[PDB]
Amino acid sequence: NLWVTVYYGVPVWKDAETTLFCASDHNVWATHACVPTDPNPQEIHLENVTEEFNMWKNNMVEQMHEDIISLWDQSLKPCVKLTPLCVTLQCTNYAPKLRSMMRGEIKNCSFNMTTELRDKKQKVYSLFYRLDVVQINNKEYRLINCNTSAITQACPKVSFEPIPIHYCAPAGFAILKCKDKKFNGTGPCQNVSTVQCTHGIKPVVSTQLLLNGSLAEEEVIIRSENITNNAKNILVQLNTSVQINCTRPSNNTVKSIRIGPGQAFYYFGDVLGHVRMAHCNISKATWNETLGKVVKQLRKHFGNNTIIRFAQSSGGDLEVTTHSFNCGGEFFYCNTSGLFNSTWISDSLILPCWIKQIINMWQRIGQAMYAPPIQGVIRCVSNITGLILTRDSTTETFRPGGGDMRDNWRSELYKYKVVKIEPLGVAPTRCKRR
Amino acid sequence: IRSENITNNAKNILVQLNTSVQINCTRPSNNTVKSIRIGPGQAFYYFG
Amino acid sequence: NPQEIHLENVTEEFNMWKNNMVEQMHEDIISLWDQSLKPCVKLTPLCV
Amino acid sequence: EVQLVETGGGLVQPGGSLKLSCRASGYTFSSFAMSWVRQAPGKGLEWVSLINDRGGLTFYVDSVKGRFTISRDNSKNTLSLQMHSLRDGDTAVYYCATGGMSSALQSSKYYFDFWGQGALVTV
Amino acid sequence: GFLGAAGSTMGAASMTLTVQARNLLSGIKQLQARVLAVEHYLRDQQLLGIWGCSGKLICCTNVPWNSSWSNRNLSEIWDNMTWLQWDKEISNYTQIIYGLLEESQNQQEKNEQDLLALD
Amino acid sequence: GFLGAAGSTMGAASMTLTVQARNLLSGIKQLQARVLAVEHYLRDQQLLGIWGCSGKLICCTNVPWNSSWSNRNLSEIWDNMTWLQWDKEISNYTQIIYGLLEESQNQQEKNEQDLLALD
Amino acid sequence: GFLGAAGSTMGAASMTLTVQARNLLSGIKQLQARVLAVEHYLRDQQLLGIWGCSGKLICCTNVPWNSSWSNRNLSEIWDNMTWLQWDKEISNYTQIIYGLLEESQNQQEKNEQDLLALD
Ligand SMILES: *[C@@H]1O[C@H](CO)[C@@H](O[C@@H]2O[C@H](CO)[C@@H](O[C@@H]3O[C@H](CO)[C@@H](O)[C@H](O)[C@@H]3O)[C@H](O)[C@H]2NC(C)=O)[C@H](O)[C@H]1NC(C)=O
Ligand SMILES: *[C@@H]1O[C@H](CO)[C@@H](O[C@@H]2O[C@H](CO)[C@@H](O)[C@H](O)[C@H]2NC(C)=O)[C@H](O)[C@H]1NC(C)=O
Ligand SMILES: *[C@@H]1O[C@H](CO)[C@@H](O)[C@H](O)[C@H]1NC(C)=O
Ligand SMILES: *[C@@H]1O[C@H](CO)[C@@H](O)[C@H](O)[C@H]1NC(C)=O
Ligand SMILES: *[C@@H]1O[C@H](CO)[C@@H](O)[C@H](O)[C@H]1NC(C)=O
Ligand SMILES: *[C@@H]1O[C@H](CO)[C@@H](O)[C@H](O)[C@H]1NC(C)=O
Ligand SMILES: *[C@@H]1O[C@H](CO)[C@@H](O)[C@H](O)[C@H]1NC(C)=O
Ligand SMILES: *[C@@H]1O[C@H](CO)[C@@H](O)[C@H](O)[C@H]1NC(C)=O
Ligand SMILES: *[C@@H]1O[C@H](CO)[C@@H](O)[C@H](O)[C@H]1NC(C)=O
Ligand SMILES: *[C@@H]1O[C@H](CO)[C@@H](O)[C@H](O)[C@H]1NC(C)=O
Ligand SMILES: *[C@@H]1O[C@H](CO)[C@@H](O)[C@H](O)[C@H]1NC(C)=O
Ligand SMILES: *[C@@H]1O[C@H](CO)[C@@H](O)[C@H](O)[C@H]1NC(C)=O
Ligand SMILES: *[C@@H]1O[C@H](CO)[C@@H](O)[C@H](O)[C@H]1NC(C)=O
Ligand SMILES: *[C@@H]1O[C@H](CO)[C@@H](O)[C@H](O)[C@H]1NC(C)=O
Ligand SMILES: *[C@@H]1O[C@H](CO)[C@@H](O)[C@H](O)[C@H]1NC(C)=O
Ligand SMILES: *[C@@H]1O[C@H](CO)[C@@H](O)[C@H](O)[C@H]1NC(C)=O
Ligand SMILES: *[C@@H]1O[C@H](CO)[C@@H](O)[C@H](O)[C@H]1NC(C)=O
Ligand SMILES: *[C@@H]1O[C@H](CO)[C@@H](O)[C@H](O)[C@H]1NC(C)=O
Ligand SMILES: *[C@@H]1O[C@H](CO)[C@@H](O)[C@H](O)[C@H]1NC(C)=O
Ligand SMILES: *[C@@H]1O[C@H](CO)[C@@H](O)[C@H](O)[C@H]1NC(C)=O
Ligand SMILES: *[C@@H]1O[C@H](CO)[C@@H](O)[C@H](O)[C@H]1NC(C)=O
Ligand SMILES: *[C@@H]1O[C@H](CO)[C@@H](O)[C@H](O)[C@H]1NC(C)=O
Ligand SMILES: *[C@@H]1O[C@H](CO)[C@@H](O)[C@H](O)[C@H]1NC(C)=O
Repeated sequence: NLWVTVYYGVPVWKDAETTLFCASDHNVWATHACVPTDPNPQEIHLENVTEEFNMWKNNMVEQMHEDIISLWDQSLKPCVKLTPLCVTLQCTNYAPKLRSMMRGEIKNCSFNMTTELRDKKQKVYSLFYRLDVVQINNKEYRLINCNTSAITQACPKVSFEPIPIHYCAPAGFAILKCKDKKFNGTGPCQNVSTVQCTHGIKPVVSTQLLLNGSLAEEEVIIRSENITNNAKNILVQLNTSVQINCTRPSNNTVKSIRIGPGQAFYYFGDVLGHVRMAHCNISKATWNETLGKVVKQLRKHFGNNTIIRFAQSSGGDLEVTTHSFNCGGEFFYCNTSGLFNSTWISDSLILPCWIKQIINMWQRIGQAMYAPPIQGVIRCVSNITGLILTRDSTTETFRPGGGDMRDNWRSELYKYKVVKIEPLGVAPTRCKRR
Repeated sequence: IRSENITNNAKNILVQLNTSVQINCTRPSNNTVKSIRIGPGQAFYYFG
Repeated sequence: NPQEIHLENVTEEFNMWKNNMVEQMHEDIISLWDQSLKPCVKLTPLCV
Repeated sequence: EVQLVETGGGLVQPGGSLKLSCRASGYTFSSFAMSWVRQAPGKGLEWVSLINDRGGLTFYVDSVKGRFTISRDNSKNTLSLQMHSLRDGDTAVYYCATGGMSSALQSSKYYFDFWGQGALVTV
Repeated sequence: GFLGAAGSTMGAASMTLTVQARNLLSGIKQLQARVLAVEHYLRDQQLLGIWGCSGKLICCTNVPWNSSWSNRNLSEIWDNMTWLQWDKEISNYTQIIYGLLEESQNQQEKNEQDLLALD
Repeated sequence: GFLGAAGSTMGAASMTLTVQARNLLSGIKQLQARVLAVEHYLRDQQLLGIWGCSGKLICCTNVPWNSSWSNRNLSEIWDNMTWLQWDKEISNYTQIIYGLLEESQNQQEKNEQDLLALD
Repeated sequence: GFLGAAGSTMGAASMTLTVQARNLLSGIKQLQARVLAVEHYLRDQQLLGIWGCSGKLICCTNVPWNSSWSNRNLSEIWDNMTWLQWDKEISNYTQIIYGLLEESQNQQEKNEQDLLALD
């Protein structure tokens, strides 16, 4: 003899996909539309609540990807569009005074650029990296993108430095944070807590190696959608960071010319001192220990008596064959073949790096950006907090892979799930309406 | 036959048929289409 | 015929230099000006 | 086991006041409704008052609505009753009882599960 | 705290209804999210109003429990079960219950109108 | 008229509550303003609902006045004071009062549920 | 079904009020349409609240029928007339009725407050 009683405000929630708000504490990522963060955010532990998570079906990754691309494009829109730069270049090798086994990496290109008035042209001598030009057939060159896309110049006043971005639930929704140590990105999570916003996630854009991210609480964690499927990427989250010191040692001098009313073109003018190659320093012992830990964790899935071999990326665009990253305002492409070249059976390392000014990001074709050169010598120190690996028999072979930015977000968003609150419910009580 | 004002010559008359009339329309010439690049990322398609 | 209601015995402290209606009017006037100019001839060829 | 132990007064002149205090153990006090049931020395028993598990609701027999107040302190595991204007017809043994009501989300009671030993109130 | 009772029993969680009720309401994509959140909130409030529960968080009704929906004891539901488990167990019966609640309130409104019509 | 009672006493102004209640509700920037105005309105209606005042403009409650919040006489508040002055005097106590009102209604809802459970 | 009673008598149509009530709520141009639809819904709910009808679909009041608004018999209105015809016949009197309903509820709220003030 029980009756239906209606309850509103019950702690019941169903998985849902919604739009999250942006919050943050010139900069390409800083946005005036992001709400100031909570000076002391509340986190509520949900005792005795088990929630099934799946980081590869987490729609927060797709929103972050869309928001990062949208902010990038909005930043580039109010900037100089270098349409006049797709001209025939007449290039010679930079040829510095001293011999340096890097001849031809920097070219001294002469071209006729536009100016403030449409009846005059200005002869310009600019330095370009070898990777930014192709030969037409002094030799004639064109920019790599004049065949595919127009150049939008990034504004020199807007920094590319990643800043933390917090994603906050809209009212009616909640974000569940896993907090289950050694959680592998899928399955039941027993330490679930409710948060108003995510932690601060830096929009670090890199391939192969994950920089300035979160670290594992106790052990290296290997996460994959399907560990046996060779077409899926493996995200390795480290418990200890590996410090990487990357520099652009050449003292590049930046020059600027006016190309139209209100428009100026910034270009690599000269090199002071000697030409020196960009490079990254990784401690050899630390990396060797890091790989030993990764191999142990991989053996847990692939077999205690198998052989794990690391090798360089087999091919594709430089974006995916090298470790792409941006620090100091410059875009670096580091080989990494010295880090993944070993077979694991039952003082410092230096990585050569190339720098590019014409960057095609977010694997898009048709929208190229020109990164202005940064005056002086630049150096950055960052933490390697995770790896991206792919897999190709007793011996298994792993390669850096990478290139899909969604996986970089996944390495931070794997702990969060968005749920819709369903405040209505009914239950039988001994309670009859009058 | 539908019109806003049937007696007003300035208004159109819309005639809705109860049976359709089949119309077979063609461009019988075997036109060959060519394409040239006119700028970075831009191509012009023309009747070749 | 807009309504105006006198508030008898109400004293309110005003400050015209902290009045956010000025900033909105400034933004709206600039926005309308720019919207009006957008669909108009851009005289790029005149810088000769 | 479950035990209810009454503490209270003795002989009080007609028209005065007396308060009983009943301690309980062996069960969660806050999970059960409590009642007081009265038995005159030569009669059977009658219900006098009922209090909910939380203490918010109290019910009384019409003849005692203006004289008796029932209250409960769930932190002290104590059920007390206070009576004023003690009439000659109110002399009796007053028993604590556990049961008699439940708060909608529990199975029905409408009976008394546990009894104390009884305080004797005389006039 | 908000949803802190999610792992608690239905009885214990029924005492925190105002925490979630308060937290439910608390460019184009964000406006769509806010308008949709408001529409959802209003749909739930309208649905409570249709049932005669417009001002209550705990609203008792005149619809009996069929026992086919769930044949569990009150102690099994209120003391040994959470709201997430309960919601999962009867997720296939909420439209039947909602329909019965709407019909029952419509009958109640007609009965109240007729009782008020007695001079 | 709208806000015409703002300079009047609290008693006199309490008789015009429907004028302001009606007037409260009556591209991107304007949509944000309208959505926010709706969210504010709904927050106030939800808050009244939490207190059991969902359908009333003048709603009496079971929360006693502490006298620490204000030790003024009823004539001082209702005959010799305006709502703006009153709001200023207790602006530091409205969260305490709101919390007490929410707790009191939660207790009332549980008591009503238990009273309805008596066969 | 939604509006299926539109051609039915007022009596028959009064039994389907929840169908339309549920259906009423169910880039820039669409957001404006949705925000306006919400504002209209809330204006109607606020207006019912002002009259003391916040939780009812059929709400009886204390305002007498003047007979100048319509001198028809109850059978003529409820059995021989539809809601569209009725709405047309009194379209010139709805503001008078709404004003009287608001005044009557304001008087009722003051009377309830004074009755609750009797110790
Ligand atoms: C990972 O995080 C570290 C630390 O936040 C990043 O290194 C930092 O990068 C910024 C921007 O390049 C440096 O600021 C610069 O400092 C020089 C100092 O002379 C100044 O001239 C510049 O104008 C600018 O202020 C900052 O010092 C540097 N910190 C350290 C410790 O090196 C790193 O870049 C991040 N990794 C990635 C991939 O973004
Ligand atoms: C790019 O090449 C031009 C031409 O070879 C360089 O300009 C010459 O610089 C030398 C420096 O000793 C002068 O003697 C010549 O008279 C210059 N000729 C012209 C036409 O300018 C220019 O310096 C080179 N750019 C860089 C950065 O090395
Ligand atoms: C620039 O234009 C002149 C003609 O005015 C031409 O002779 C010269 O070769 C051009 N320079 C380059 C680098 O194409
Ligand atoms: C030019 O673009 C085509 C596709 O449009 C591409 O296949 C080709 O490789 C590009 N040229 C160079 C030198 O990369
Ligand atoms: C859940 O959190 C508690 C906190 O003390 C911890 O002891 C427990 O190990 C956590 N669960 C898992 C699976 O780690
Ligand atoms: C790198 O890790 C160390 C570990 O203590 C931390 O102190 C440092 O701030 C980290 N740096 C970055 C850029 O995350
Ligand atoms: C990191 O993880 C390895 C296992 O992969 C473990 O042996 C090591 O102690 C851990 N170190 C820290 C600092 O957590
Ligand atoms: C992650 O853990 C779950 C635990 O149920 C397991 O089923 C799944 O296969 C694991 N995946 C990987 C890549 O280790
Ligand atoms: C995972 O990959 C294996 C092949 O290695 C395939 O047979 C299996 O169906 C895949 N499972 C999923 C869930 O993708
Ligand atoms: C780079 O060259 C500039 C030239 O003015 C000089 O001031 C600066 O100190 C140099 N920096 C380094 C690191 O050589
Ligand atoms: C990076 O630079 C700092 C500067 O003090 C140095 O202490 C650290 O050892 C360097 N790391 C590597 C891997 O070279
Ligand atoms: C370190 O390098 C040596 C090189 O011989 C290798 O044998 C060893 O497995 C590596 N890892 C550790 C943890 O020593
Ligand atoms: C691999 O070694 C670990 C060491 O603890 C052991 O627990 C695990 O069962 C071993 N697996 C196999 C397949 O031998
Ligand atoms: C990295 O260095 C090795 C050295 O043999 C070379 O074969 C490889 O092509 C280099 N990687 C890239 C991307 O150039
Ligand atoms: C359409 O029908 C109506 C019927 O009232 C008639 O008044 C009107 O003139 C007609 N129009 C045409 C164009 O036939
Ligand atoms: C229709 O047209 C006639 C002229 O043919 C004109 O006299 C009449 O007023 C028009 N009526 C309307 C409604 O336009
Ligand atoms: C049109 O010409 C093309 C030329 O390759 C031929 O393949 C095609 O069949 C021709 N179609 C007709 C309808 O003549
Ligand atoms: C979780 O379960 C334990 C079981 O001992 C219980 O004591 C605790 O109250 C539960 N937590 C909540 C929030 O109900
Ligand atoms: C209970 O549900 C079953 C299945 O829908 C139905 O056949 C039965 O008539 C229902 N009983 C009551 C009393 O509603
Ligand atoms: C304003 O104050 C005067 C004082 O004489 C009073 O008569 C009048 O009613 C007040 N106005 C209002 C709107 O209450
Ligand atoms: C009145 O307020 C004071 C200060 O907050 C507090 O100490 C006191 O207990 C309150 N009294 C009541 C009856 O709420
Ligand atoms: C329409 O009118 C007919 C008249 O015979 C009546 O029988 C029927 O019920 C009416 N329809 C509705 C929906 O009321
Ligand atoms: C009825 O309406 C008329 C016209 O507005 C008005 O003069 C009359 O006083 C009204 N009677 C009542 C009782 O409201």
